[PDB]
Amino acid sequence: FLGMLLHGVGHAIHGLIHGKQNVE
Repeated sequence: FLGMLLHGVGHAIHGLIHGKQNVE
């Protein structure tokens, strides 16, 4: 399940970081 765990964690970091617009 190493690949499956990587897909879930990658989405959280990508979605949370890109969830808000980058300002300054």
